[PDB]
Amino acid sequence: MEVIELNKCTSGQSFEVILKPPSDPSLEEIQKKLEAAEERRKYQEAELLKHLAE
Amino acid sequence: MYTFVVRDENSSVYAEVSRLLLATGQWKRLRKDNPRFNLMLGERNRLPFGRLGHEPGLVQLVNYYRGADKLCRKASLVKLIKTSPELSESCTWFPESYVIYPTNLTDEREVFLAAYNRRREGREGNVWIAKSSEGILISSEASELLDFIDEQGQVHVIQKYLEKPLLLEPGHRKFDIRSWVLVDHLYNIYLYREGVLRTSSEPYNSANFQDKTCHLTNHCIQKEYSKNYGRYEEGNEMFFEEFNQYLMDALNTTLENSILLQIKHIIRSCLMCIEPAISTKHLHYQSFQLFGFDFMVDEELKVWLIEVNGAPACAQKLYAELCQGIVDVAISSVFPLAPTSIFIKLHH
Amino acid sequence: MRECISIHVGQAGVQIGNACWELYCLEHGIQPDGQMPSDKTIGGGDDSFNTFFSETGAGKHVPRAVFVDLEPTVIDEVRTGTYRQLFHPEQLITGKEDAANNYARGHYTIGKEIIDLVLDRIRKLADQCTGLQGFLVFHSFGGGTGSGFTSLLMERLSVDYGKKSKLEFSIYPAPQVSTAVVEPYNSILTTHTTLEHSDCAFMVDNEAIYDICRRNLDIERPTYTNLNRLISQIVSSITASLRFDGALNVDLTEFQTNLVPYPRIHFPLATYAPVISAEKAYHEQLSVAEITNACFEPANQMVKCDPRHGKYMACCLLYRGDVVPKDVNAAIATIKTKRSIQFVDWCPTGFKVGINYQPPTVVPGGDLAKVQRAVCMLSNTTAIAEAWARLDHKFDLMYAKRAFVHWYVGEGMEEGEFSEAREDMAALEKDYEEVGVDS
Amino acid sequence: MREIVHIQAGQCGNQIGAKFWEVISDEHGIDPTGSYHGDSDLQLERINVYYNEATGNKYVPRAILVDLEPGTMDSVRSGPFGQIFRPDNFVFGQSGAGNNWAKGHYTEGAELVDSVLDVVRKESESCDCLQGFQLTHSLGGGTGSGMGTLLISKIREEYPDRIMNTFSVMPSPKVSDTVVEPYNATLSVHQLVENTDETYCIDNEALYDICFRTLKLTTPTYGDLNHLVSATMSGVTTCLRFPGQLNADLRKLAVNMVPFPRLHFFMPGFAPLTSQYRALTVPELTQQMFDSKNMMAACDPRHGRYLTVAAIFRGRMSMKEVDEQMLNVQNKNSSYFVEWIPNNVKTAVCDIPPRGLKMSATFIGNSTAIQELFKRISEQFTAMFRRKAFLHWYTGEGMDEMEFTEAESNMNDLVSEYQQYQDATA
Ligand SMILES: C=C1C[C@H](C)C[C@@H]2CC=C[C@@H](C/C=C\C(=O)O[C@H]([C@@H](O)/C=C/[C@@H]3CC(C)=CCO3)C[C@@H]3O[C@H]3[C@@H](O)C1)O2
Ligand SMILES: Nc1nc2c(ncn2[C@@H]2O[C@H](COP(=O)(O)OP(=O)(O)OP(=O)(O)O)[C@@H](O)[C@H]2O)c(=O)[nH]1
Ligand SMILES: Nc1ncnc2c1ncn2[C@@H]1O[C@H](COP(=O)(O)OP(=O)(O)CP(=O)(O)O)[C@@H](O)[C@H]1O
Ligand SMILES: Nc1nc2c(ncn2[C@@H]2O[C@H](COP(=O)(O)OP(=O)(O)O)[C@@H](O)[C@H]2O)c(=O)[nH]1
Ligand SMILES: [Ca+2]
Ligand SMILES: [Ca+2]
Ligand SMILES: [Ca+2]
Ligand SMILES: [Mg+2]
Ligand SMILES: [Mg+2]
Ligand SMILES: [Mg+2]
Repeated sequence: MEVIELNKCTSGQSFEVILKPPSDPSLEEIQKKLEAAEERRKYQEAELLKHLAE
Repeated sequence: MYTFVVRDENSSVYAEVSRLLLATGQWKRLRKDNPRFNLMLGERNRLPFGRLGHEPGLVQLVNYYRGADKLCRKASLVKLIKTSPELSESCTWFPESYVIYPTNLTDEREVFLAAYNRRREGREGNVWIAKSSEGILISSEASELLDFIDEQGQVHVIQKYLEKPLLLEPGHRKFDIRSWVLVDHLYNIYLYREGVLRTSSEPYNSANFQDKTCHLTNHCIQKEYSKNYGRYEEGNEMFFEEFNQYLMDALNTTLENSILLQIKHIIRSCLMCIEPAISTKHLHYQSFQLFGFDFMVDEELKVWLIEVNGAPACAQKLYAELCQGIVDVAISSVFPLAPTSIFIKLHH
Repeated sequence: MRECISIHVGQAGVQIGNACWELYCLEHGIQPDGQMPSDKTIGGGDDSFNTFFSETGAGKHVPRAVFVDLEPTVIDEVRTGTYRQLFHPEQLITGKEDAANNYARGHYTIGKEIIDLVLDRIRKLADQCTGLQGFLVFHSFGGGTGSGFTSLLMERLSVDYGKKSKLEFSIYPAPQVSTAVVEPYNSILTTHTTLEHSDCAFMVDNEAIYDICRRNLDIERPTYTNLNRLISQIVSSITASLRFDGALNVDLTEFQTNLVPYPRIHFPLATYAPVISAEKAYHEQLSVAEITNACFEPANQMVKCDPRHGKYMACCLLYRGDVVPKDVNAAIATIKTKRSIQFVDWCPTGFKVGINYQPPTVVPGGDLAKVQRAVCMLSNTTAIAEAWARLDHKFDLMYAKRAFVHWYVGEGMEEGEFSEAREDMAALEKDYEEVGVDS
Repeated sequence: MREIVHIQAGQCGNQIGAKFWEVISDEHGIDPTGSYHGDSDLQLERINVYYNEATGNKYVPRAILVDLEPGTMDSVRSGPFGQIFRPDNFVFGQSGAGNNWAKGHYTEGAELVDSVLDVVRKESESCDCLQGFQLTHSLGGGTGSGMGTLLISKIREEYPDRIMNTFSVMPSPKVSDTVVEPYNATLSVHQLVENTDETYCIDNEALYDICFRTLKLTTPTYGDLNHLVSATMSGVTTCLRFPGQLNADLRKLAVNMVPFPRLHFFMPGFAPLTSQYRALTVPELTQQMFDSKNMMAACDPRHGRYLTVAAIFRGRMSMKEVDEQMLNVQNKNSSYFVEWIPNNVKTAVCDIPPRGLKMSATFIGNSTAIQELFKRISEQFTAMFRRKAFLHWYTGEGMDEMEFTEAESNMNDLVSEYQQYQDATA
């Protein structure tokens, strides 16, 4: 075991012990997504209102 | 009413275990994918261990130890034995073995070759055997050994062939010993008191390794390739009472002293070695497993471990007794129903 | 000093947020009315705690937090509760009606209508930051707001603050306390959409916490309050390094560099000890060796799974209390030659260790005993993929029949997003198998 | 996510509805004059879901009463809690509907529907945040069935994103008023399949059988039947009316209960059946509530499988015992729960018990066995329709046979859809 990067302050200590060495959508694209979903909601509702109208 | 599911159709052992549970009037079988089970009889490959033990209000149990494959895979067994301080060196009961990798789709060889050379110019028998987890080569030349592993394309192990086996008389015939071991959820280790010898029906040879019928003691092989199969004993299978009588009559000893002591020691060493890695003591689900240990006995009455089977079958004569034992010890221990034990307890 | 803004989304995120700030105030000596006698620099400072608390000329210490929920029930508890005076009204944002356990409802339908109001309240907080480092986002996987709104919020946070780090504390769903049969859908949908936007995420399985509360606190039937006080201890030990003087995990970027070598594989397992009930008068104090050993017991993990059958990529020990480096290295020595701790080949086998001398603070009258030393281990182990497998399986069972799918489609979501989210998780499961399994 | 608007239509609808309000008014500590006189705050925390705040700090049911004759409503108004209803909320005609779906839906009903809608609008517009509507009615008469479903269609048109919920009484030859009940019921089911989110199927055959061979009543009256309905309704609305985190609003309930939009017809149950002294144990509540004998729809749950179940336990008891027993009931009968909807049984607990009981439990199941009910109705429908018997009552109101053929086809499709998921496996 090797202890390294040992750091001490009044609050506490930190260190590292090694045991063995080794061997995005734009703002526009998002508003498009929200708007396309809203349009599908609008379309589904319009179909319902059409059905009720008949 | 306890409930359980079945996910291995080929298990003769558990096919009988199931039928026993139904017969209890206190166990109900469910459909494969119904997660509402107390007991899973799992599949041999890619068992969903990660899905076990997350069903509120159900104590759940499976018939396999996750991680036991380390013991039951030929390549893995050799690695486990060489690198485990508990075993490793100063293990005198496992044949000298090496893991060899084919040159096609770490690694050994060479280290193997160095040991080989020692006996070459050492006036000592250099007969080795190649195998992997039909498909076995017994040769005394290193050249045609490796020149066989690459032709197959699978990880192989080359270990020292036991040139001086104990031969049964009459017949001058080889054999191997199968022991069945049941490890319950508490990691008690239970040796079934009944074992079986898988015998050869052909006289043992020393210059003809081509005729692999007096060299390989597999019951599958013996029926297919032997004229005298079943001649000496039914199904090329001798049980413990007979074998004990033989040893007393022929060698003036007992099965327990000459052989079983060593068998018990080896079973304990292997299972206690892997215990920390597979124990389900503080796990959200519990497991048990039935193992098949296969041993060879040399002419000095020294016992050698050949392999461990994780999904063993049984011997017809014994299916009944053993399966009830699994039920009483492994299953009813966890889910009690509302002796003279068939098992010996190897005290971990 | 670099500031951190905490965001609490939905019921789980809000109630947990409320438990954490209660605890933060106890740990820093801040009173319910917002004042800190210990603080000497009135009306401002550059102290470590200031990363989580700003200050007013009247010496009030105010959490850098926004609470967002689509219905007012829970956030109203905050407005009228013990710590009413701590937060400003602007921080607490409530909507009219909730997402009804429907990811699509929280993401598309209601998300669209409230997201700008939320981003703006956050901006007001960001604008009081001299050097904002990023965000800590608390939420459930299973609720409609927790899942759907959070993933939209995360997408937009990446846009408005592309340099900033984002950490998650997520509540993974457990039927023992669960409120919806469609939680697996919500979990996979949110994980898919959030994936590329989260630098490090700490999953807490309600099942694990529930069972810990039962077995260790002897609570017969744990409530959200029991669960949340336990969760906030774990959260505090994770954030304590940003709030107190130290050299380990002092900025959000450190969590990624220390715990996440591969970006998708960003879900470290948290394990905590010791959890002791405040009803047990006589209890023997556990040693450094013992609490450290307890870190490798599944019974103490935030997610039940078996690290023995995975590989480690990173490991961090965060101790609070009477602990010195000597006792830790000794504990690690014995433990290593006793337990199955396999690291991946392309990573060093070792532990980053932090010690804070102040032992854990507990809420007065809570279920947790005070102890002289405690540790939280953060390990990035492939074993946590067991939680993805469970979750993906439940998703598959329902989705094969398209059970409940119409609720989602009816909110404007396309059905293909289901298969898209599920394909992403399948890749995820495969990634874990590649780094952690041999053959 | 707050206020519900209650509508009750026709004779059956108004009689069960009055009782419902009588029962929950008691539970919430509200007197016949609308004045609160309780001893707990739990009974006022969500009081606004069903009541409006009036002058002098008194509570008025958000309830609209509808009929095509005035009889039953006069009786309601002169009933015990008759004074509690908002006088402007009584909407009625004089003609009646003659047990005729066509009259309620197309002719007599059409005439009155706009005035009902005016009242619905006035109640809605007062709502901070309206969650949806609940309608009480029978399917076997004319007003509740025909006008009731007409109202539902009009409400959907005007409030297409609100939840529509019904307590629908299914007709039984065992408790029959006229031979045309199967015609009226089949026409209505067609409407309900398309326009409601949740429908509690209250079967008069079940209510009768329970009264007879469980409560030991030789000759059950509509009063006795309604005692059972009152109790079931109070039970199933408990999670809406008191603090809690499970199925606490109509939309959340619907998301948890309804995996396919057409299959939203629920079989209610409760325990203990009353028409006392020793409270039931938690295990007893559980055993009884799941017993076929405790079901309000005359279908045997053992003849199908549960897609989803919601349970509610009322009183002071161990949440631990409740969880344990509920888990036990599923674990020991897992065959009857579809395995492709994991964890499909949810449970709530409310501290406040119902009147005259220390403990009770209410069951709401979405079971494929409900197909038995629709099949029963379908059979009675076809027996008459094959010979066009009694059709002239309907064609006289301008309907034609094709509409019957379509309602029959749609109900049979509904039956076959249940059979599909009963057979479905993981
Ligand atoms: C005590 C039992 C059976 C076992 C011992 C109890 C077991 C665990 C907990 C509750 C019960 C289920 C409750 C009632 C019940 O089984 O009533 C039966 C009959 O009505 C069967 C109803 C089933 C129950 C379920 C769960 C699904 C399908 O319908 C009617 C039987 O008289 C009831 C009684 O025998 C029920 O199942
Ligand atoms: N640990 C913990 N889990 C919670 C808490 N509140 C809710 N949950 C869990 O969160 C999931 C439900 O999501 P919620 O946070 O309640 O829902 P939401 O985010 O408010 O979204 P909607 O209500 O659908 O709009 C379930 O798995 C609950 O068990 C809490 O206070 N603590
Ligand atoms: N090292 C050795 N020395 C002598 N014989 C050996 C040997 N290794 C293997 N054998 C002999 O020949 C056969 C190989 O059987 P092995 O057990 O290794 O693989 P296997 O495929 O037969 C599975 P099982 O263990 O169930 O028999 C041995 O059983 C035994 O007959
Ligand atoms: N449970 C119950 N059923 C009723 C009641 N009154 C009528 N019914 C049933 O309702 C159907 C008759 O419809 P009804 O409501 O009387 O006619 P409407 O006024 O036109 O809606 C028949 O199936 C009756 O059995 C009642 O008070 N309780
Ligand atoms: Ca300061
Ligand atoms: Ca007229
Ligand atoms: Ca008008
Ligand atoms: Mg083998
Ligand atoms: Mg909510
Ligand atoms: Mg009538």
